[PDB]
Amino acid sequence: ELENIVANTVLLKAREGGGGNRKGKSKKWRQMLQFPHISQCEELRLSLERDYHSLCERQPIGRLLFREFCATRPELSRCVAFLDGVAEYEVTPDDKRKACGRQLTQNFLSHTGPDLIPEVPRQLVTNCTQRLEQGPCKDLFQELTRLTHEYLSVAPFADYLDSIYFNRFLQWKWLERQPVTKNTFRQYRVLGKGGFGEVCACQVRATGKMYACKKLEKKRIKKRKGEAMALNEKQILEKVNSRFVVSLAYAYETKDALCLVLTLMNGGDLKFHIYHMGQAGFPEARAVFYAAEICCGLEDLHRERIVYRDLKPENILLDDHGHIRISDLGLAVHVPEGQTIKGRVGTVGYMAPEVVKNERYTFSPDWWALGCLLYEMIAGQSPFQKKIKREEVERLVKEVPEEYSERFSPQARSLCSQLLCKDPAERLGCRGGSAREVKEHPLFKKLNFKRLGAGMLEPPFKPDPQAIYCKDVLDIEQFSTVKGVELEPTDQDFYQKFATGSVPIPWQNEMVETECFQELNVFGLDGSVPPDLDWKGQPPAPPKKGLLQRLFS
Ligand SMILES: NC(=O)c1cn([C@@H]2O[C@H](CO)[C@@H](O)[C@H]2O)c2ncnc(N)c12
Repeated sequence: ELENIVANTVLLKAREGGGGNRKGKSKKWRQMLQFPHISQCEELRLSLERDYHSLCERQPIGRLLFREFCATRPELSRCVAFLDGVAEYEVTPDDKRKACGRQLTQNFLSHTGPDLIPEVPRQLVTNCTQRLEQGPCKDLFQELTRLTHEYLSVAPFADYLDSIYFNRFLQWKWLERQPVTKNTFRQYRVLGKGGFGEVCACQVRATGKMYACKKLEKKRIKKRKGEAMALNEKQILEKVNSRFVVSLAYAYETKDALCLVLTLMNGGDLKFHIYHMGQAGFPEARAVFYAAEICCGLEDLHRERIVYRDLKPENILLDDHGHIRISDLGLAVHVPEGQTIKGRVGTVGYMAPEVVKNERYTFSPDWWALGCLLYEMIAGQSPFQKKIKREEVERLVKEVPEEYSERFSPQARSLCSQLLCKDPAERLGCRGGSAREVKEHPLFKKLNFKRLGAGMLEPPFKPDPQAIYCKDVLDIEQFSTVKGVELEPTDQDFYQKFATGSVPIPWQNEMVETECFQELNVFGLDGSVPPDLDWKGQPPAPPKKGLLQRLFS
């Protein structure tokens, strides 16, 4: 049991700060992130669609590079400042808002000073001054915002595309397109057993950022014919850019497995925190908070027409600051507009009635599971689970109503009840309010949801950073690595479909978070001090005074 203590101390060190000044970065990272030749970018230039929204808004490095570009020209720079102001303004609370709102009005709409855009209609200016002072609303400046973006997205965009800044962007992009492999990362101790493989911590060598690596063993996939499940979780996480769903940064392959590299949630899973963390369950305030986050998560997925179908403690995880994110989306699936889907899938205990009955549905099942979970967090026990068998529990779900203890408050009961209403058409969330009607339950008196979704609300429990919230290494399952299955050409075509490489938005973020972008992107400072002697070894006209003093006394 040296192995246990070893692996644990390693991981915690990586989580601490790698090896000194370089924050986990390999000593040869600059080499690893060496830009390519400009000629090496043309093929790529052509590939990239000229899309304002993609190149200047969605893609953080791309956005930075544009912003940086706009700094070179004051008429632009000031636009960017304006948009910045409004984005802040819109998230500034009621009492402080008008105070903040005037500063903008006075700065960017002074009728004596220079114009904001080349053609700003005067009538549109007077309206704001008026509309503001009486009732400062959230969509106050939408008129100007819209015009500003319409301005930038045409000429300044074109001018940028045709500037050095874009050449830089192309290079940055070239790097993200470079193939990802085993060798990109450092591996650490495993943190769990998935359906199809291990799930261990890991680190990007070049950048030192920590990720979780969900391994899916190539063989175990073919045996269980879970090709759909694997590609599905990928394609889904690839698309979802939610604050409450583990984001995917890389998809690659090895000899033995396909990997998904995912946000690393150091606070561990809610299953651990409910059971193996002192007395079972959480206080009300706490249980509620998570239910509210998990709710926002579901809102996020649903809004992208995705039903999750596997909410449960195992698959909710906690981050460094004690916030949560949904995970394991193998069972998730898209729900086309105006349609319904049937699929008897999930975990025994958390599948709602209509799923168990093998009926058609849209999003009902998730709101059920939120109920189950919100129950389980207060109660300290699954509402339908000592070992029991499958058929018994399903009966328990389909017919018997839930059984409460006295930990539940008055309103705490009603919510779980309404979520565990067995009639899906009458269930909370499914009546025709979506998340809104669940958010509006009085149990969430105290939480401003607008803020929670912006991650501005502090949770009631910050994890201990020095703690590792899961089992030790040898105290973990390991199913029979079954032989009797050869990998064949048909599988290679699929692996090609899966092993995409680095996910743009996350990847780009990684570089900015690890100061790799700033450190490497900038150009003109290093080795720029105009030199003491010209090429032929003679001083300039006139010579540098610091050399003369150094050459004599
Ligand atoms: N796929 C994932 O997102 C993760 C799975 N685990 C662990 O592996 C188990 C598999 O559900 C969980 O209970 C966690 O202990 C994780 N641990 C930390 N961060 C993550 N992103 C995951």
